Amino acid sequence: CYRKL
Amino acid sequence: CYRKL
Amino acid sequence: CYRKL
Amino acid sequence: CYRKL
Amino acid sequence: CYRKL
Amino acid sequence: DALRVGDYTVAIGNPFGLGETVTSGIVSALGRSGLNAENYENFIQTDAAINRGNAGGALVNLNGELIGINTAILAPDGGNIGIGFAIPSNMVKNLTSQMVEYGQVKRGELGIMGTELNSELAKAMKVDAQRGAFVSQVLPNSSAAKAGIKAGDVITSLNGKPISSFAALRAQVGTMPVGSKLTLGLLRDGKQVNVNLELQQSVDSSSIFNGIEGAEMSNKGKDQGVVVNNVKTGTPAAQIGLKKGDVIIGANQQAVKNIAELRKVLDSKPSVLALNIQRGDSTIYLLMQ
Amino acid sequence: QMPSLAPMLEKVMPSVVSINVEQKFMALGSGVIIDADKGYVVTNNHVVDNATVIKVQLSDGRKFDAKMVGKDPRSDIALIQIQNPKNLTAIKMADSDALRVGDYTVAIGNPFGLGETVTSGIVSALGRSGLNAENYENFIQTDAAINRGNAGGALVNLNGELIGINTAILAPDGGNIGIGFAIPSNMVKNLTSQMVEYGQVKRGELGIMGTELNSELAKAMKVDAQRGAFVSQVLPNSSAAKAGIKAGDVITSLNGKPISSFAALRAQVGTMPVGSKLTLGLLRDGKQVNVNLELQQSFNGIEGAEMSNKGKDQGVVVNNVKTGTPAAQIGLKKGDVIIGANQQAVKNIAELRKVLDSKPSVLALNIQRGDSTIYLLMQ
Amino acid sequence: GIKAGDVITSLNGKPISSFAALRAQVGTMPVGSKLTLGLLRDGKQVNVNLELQQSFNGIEGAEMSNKGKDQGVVVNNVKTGTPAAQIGLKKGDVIIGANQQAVKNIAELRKVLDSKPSVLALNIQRGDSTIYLLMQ
Repeated sequence: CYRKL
Repeated sequence: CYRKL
Repeated sequence: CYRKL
Repeated sequence: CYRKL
Repeated sequence: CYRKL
Repeated sequence: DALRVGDYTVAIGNPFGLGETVTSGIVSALGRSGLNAENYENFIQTDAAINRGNAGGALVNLNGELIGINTAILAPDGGNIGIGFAIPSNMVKNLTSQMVEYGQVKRGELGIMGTELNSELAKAMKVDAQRGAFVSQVLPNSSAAKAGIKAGDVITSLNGKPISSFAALRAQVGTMPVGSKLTLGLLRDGKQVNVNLELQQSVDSSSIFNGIEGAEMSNKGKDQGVVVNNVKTGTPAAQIGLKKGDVIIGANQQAVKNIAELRKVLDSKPSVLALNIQRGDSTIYLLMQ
Repeated sequence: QMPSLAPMLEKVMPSVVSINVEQKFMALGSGVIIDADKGYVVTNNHVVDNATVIKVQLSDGRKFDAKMVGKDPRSDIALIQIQNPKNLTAIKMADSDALRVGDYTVAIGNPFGLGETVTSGIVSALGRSGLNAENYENFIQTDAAINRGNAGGALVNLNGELIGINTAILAPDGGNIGIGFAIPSNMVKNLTSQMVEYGQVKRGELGIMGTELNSELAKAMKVDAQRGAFVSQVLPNSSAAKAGIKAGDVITSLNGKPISSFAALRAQVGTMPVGSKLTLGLLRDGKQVNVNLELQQSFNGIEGAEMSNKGKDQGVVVNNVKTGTPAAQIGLKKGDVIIGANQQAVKNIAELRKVLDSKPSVLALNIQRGDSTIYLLMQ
Repeated sequence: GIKAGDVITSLNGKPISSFAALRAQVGTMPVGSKLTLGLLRDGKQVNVNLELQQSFNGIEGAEMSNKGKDQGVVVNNVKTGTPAAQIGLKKGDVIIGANQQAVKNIAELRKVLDSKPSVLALNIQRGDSTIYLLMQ
């Protein structure tokens, strides 16, 4: 689970 | 029932 | 409501 | 819902 | 185990 | 009356019968009322922790002087969640002072009526303050009216001390002896007229009912009998057909011509008691228990 | 002689309020005044959203009326403006970054509607997050009592300076168990002031993708820190790429301040406005990389295609359309030249603007796909 | 002059199909419409004209009867079922002043109720002792 930021 | 005219 | 004093 | 203690 | 306010 | 919203409070009591536990907190807010609409509430709110059994416990400031008796909390699960409620010591000192000399409380009476002044009324009534006590009804021949209390005023001061709410001012006064003298600041048309005052008297009959309370009975004439001016229907004293305009002697061969003569023998606890009430010319009877 | 908070609270309670909102529900809550002249109150989005009417009640009794100004459900800050405001008191801001765990805190709100209630505590911790996965949160945690209706309240330090806004609590029973959270002032400052200038929160993002840095990754990749921000891929053509951040980087400091977790930094910069510059502290191959950046977005154009002029008065040219966009759905493709629209011969994008600014329910574009003459239809 | 036990057989000369027809056939005539029925009471056709009805300038379920010498409106005997009855109104009240503005007739009373005061905290000598009253 990778979240853009 | 009874309905008023 | 009504209040008495 | 107030409790007295 | 999940809450909010 | 010196406490402010910010002072530190230390609560004492016995929660869950563990023993004497101490808690620290601050005065959360002042003059809290309304969580039970009937009784006189001027509660000090504290975040000091308080749970079951803390009632009657002391709430004291950092010198250990009693500023309140803790009486209630607010707990949806029955455990302290940061809200404690305490009755101020000045209301407590007053009722401890009435229970010593009299044995009961001399219910004081002013002679006004009112309702909580919101921010709406002051807008149209062109009143300066938003929180106070709007004297709707000024009762006649009362000690209150004797001071020249105007109809349409708002009481905002009590001993030069501002007032949070009516139900607080209502509570602040109901805790006083029948012969005390206090000042009230007003606001009639723009003039803050402060007027001295005194309270005047007020014999309850629900203590003679003991579970069958239905209506209000007093004393008639030169003790011709009890009184039935009350006309209630559907009450605990209604299926037993106590209608208006009918008192007599009394029950179980007892001469009852006043409220006291009735109380002499009713409280001998008889198994069954049967009145003698007479309506018009008709002498009837009427039984209880 | 006993110390007390009543001197500090005397000056600060005017700046907190109680708010009421009204098939249709009726809401409690608390807000705090930011600007006395204009009557700006800030609160939590979850009390003032789905609001037909907004009724503010000050410390003294005076009810007022407020309208919405902005909203931001992603951080949960929303701003109202009091209508016809007279004699207001603005609370003074504080810089949250000066907070430390162990400091003392005061929580002012309107719990259960009872009235303006004050509760004391300490800074339980900082940088807390992970309770609402899809949310920006850099929460201050306080053991100061906080319950239903205290939301949008004030968390101020012992000097009455606003350090944060009370927001959410963890409580299985529905009553405070000693764990109360708050949004830091500095985030509220960034979110509110954005709603006044722009009306909405315009929060473009630099282009790092990545995930949390755990102590296990410290061993595997020879990284000196156990908590930080790990960079998977940088978006191409984004500021993150242009600045020279590479894959496999570790972010340790934001503007000289250390980072707690990737989820916090994801929130601190989620509230910053578009184009804000900043400096990150990186870690590549266990060596300190300091970078400088500038955030980026997520007439002379249209919904899907880019139109520029060509030649003298001939007409605008669609120079590229991205497939799947609205202007590619209407059929505009690469190279199309618009000479007329709705029987109106067009030259520049300015004669096209006034035609388009009529906002008609239909667009007949007299384009020139190659050598042929066609019409295209939109709306 | 319609009494019980009668039976309606016409409506402006038209025979009638049913009661639900007539119920509709006059639910559409505006208030004050004038019509003439056909009737049957004990074997006699009697023709009766009529006018519809609704279902001093009062306010919110009340009755504002003016008083003399431009002192203020007055009324006694307010019906017990109104929302203007649970306000605390009894039989026998006067008018003098309204929202710190003296009201001396119905025209001064509307010029108070025209500005929509949510407060409506107005009252006068009600009975024989001065008191204050509120509404809304």
